[PDB]
Amino acid sequence: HHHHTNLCPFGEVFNATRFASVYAWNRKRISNCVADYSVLYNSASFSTFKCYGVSPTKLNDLCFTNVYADSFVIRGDEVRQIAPGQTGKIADYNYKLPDDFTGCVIAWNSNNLDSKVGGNYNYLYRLFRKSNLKPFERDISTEIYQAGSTPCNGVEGFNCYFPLQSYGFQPTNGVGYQPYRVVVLSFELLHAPATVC
Amino acid sequence: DIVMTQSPLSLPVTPGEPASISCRSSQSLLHSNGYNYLDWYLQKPGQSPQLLIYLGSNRASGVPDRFSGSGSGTDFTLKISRVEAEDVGVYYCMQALQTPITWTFGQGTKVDIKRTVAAPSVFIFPPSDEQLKSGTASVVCLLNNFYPREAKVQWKVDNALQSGNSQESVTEQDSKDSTYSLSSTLTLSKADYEKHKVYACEVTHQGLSSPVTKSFNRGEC
Amino acid sequence: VQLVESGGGLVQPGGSLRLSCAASGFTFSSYSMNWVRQAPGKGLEWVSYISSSSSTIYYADSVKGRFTISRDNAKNSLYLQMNSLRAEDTAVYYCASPGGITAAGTSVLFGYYGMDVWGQGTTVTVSSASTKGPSVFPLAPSSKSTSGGTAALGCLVKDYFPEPVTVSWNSGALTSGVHTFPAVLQSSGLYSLSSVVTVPSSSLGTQTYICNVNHKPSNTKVDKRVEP
Ligand SMILES: *[C@@H]1O[C@H](CO)[C@@H](O)[C@H](O)[C@H]1NC(C)=O
Ligand SMILES: [Cl-]
Ligand SMILES: [Cl-]
Repeated sequence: HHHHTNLCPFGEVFNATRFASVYAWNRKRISNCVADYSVLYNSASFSTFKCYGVSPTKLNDLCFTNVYADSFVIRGDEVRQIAPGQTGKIADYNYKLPDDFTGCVIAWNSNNLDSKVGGNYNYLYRLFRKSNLKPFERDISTEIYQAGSTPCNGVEGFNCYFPLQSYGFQPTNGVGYQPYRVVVLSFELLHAPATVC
Repeated sequence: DIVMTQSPLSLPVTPGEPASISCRSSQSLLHSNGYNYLDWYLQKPGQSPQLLIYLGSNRASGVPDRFSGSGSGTDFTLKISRVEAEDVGVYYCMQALQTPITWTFGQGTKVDIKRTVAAPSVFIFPPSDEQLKSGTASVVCLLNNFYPREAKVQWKVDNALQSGNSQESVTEQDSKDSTYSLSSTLTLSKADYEKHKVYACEVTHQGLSSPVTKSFNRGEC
Repeated sequence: VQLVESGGGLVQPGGSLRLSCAASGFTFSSYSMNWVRQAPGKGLEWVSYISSSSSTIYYADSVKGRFTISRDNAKNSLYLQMNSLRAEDTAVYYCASPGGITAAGTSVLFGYYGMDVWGQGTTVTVSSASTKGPSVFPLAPSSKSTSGGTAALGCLVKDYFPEPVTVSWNSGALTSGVHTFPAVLQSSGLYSLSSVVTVPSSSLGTQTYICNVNHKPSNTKVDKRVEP
């Protein structure tokens, strides 16, 4: 039982036990399935559902050559950085959206899924980088970051920090320090006359 | 080097009523930070193990309200407030104090659907003469649609108790009547089969007020 | 499912094979990994542990000097090299990921929260036995093989390797009241199961009963009549 008319299982994949750290954000190609974006948009499940370059009311009657689903986990404070032309630690060193971004940003609180009473220190974020990330770039290197003045010689220590730090996701956190799951849809439209699409 | 002791081995449960499993450790599992390094896992039939409780008493993701862990130091317990059909499986506890050097599990606790007692219908099958020509002879005894699973079959050949020459295997609980069925296969060389006359299958089961004996003679109908 | 084991199969004692566990959907490099096996019938047994940075490795006493665990974070995969295999290594091998991270040089999981992600498992059977088709014999019904209005009968699927076999009755027309039993590993190293079914005792002559036995590993399909 499998057909290209099967609806894309967004419900199942979104509900996964674990997501990727924002610094190594995971990217899927939605292919050979029917994506009904009204089922997401009209499910009151998601806190953030903001689209850019496209009206979300008319996602279902558009033609897409290529659809990308970028997924990761950040804190609720940082969800406002998942937008074009934003600044901060995430947008600059983890996940940058371009100014001409044509897609949708979907986010929802995942406290019950990603927070652990022991403390969940496995979701990471990048804290230092020589330059800001170009849009849709992904940096997973672990080179020892040089503060600015004195050399590091590839060894950690004073003014020489490991570029990745762990989030501290416990369920007693404030809403702003609680983990939020983010899914970012990237659209490629079909060059075609109005008469067809 | 910490020994886990689960109790009971089997535990029938009524859907809609509570249930409790116990896990005892040979040494305290309470760490100096105030956490009890003991996890609970569930292995639904024909499925991977599933995490239920972590750090002694905290539910993993997605686990319904019904489940709850408790206990400290050396004696811990699971508690399902309302058992429901899908909870059937094997529940293992695991100490995590000595991670990542040793990861010690318990024996597990098989969970049945509780139902009224059911005496097994016993049927015996002589070795077919088609098989008889191979060289071996398999006598088969069938306990059919019974509960609970605890059942003892004994093979007597001319009233002599046979041991270490037969194997048995039981079906998993049926989803409509919650019963088991058990086949015992007495295997003997054709020579040994012919030299004895009365082959009997002796069944002891809780549902039977008295042990049932099914027997036959080599030549009958 | 976010972890997927592969490579398991049939192997002769003293031989070797390698298992592979492929992560997808999360950052494999951020978690530590475990191999956990379950022998047929028996319970869960931990095998080995590898840290996130692949820097702290522990095996169990039973597999030391024989199994070696390794990981390749660039390929989001976990490896287990199983050398000098014994028959008792037959088991379903799971890969699972405990939560937490290692600090400094001392291996200890901080903020532990259990093995929240388990694979689907891959099956490894260690046996020198040779592939063989089954010998199907009938368990014919009698009159002292009838209880109180119904009658039992069945097929004995004996001596075959490896698992599994499929058994239907009347090519699937007979389903109610069937009981195909779990196979048993005989002393010889061959498998043997039985399939039985309770039919009405008033239809032994008017109804044909034929079990259909299929053993794909030997291409052997056998249909047997069960007559009084
Ligand atoms: C995740 O699954 C639960 C039940 O399994 C469901 O209630 C929920 O709506 C799902 N999440 C989404 C985003 O649909
Ligand atoms: Cl605790
Ligand atoms: Cl902790």
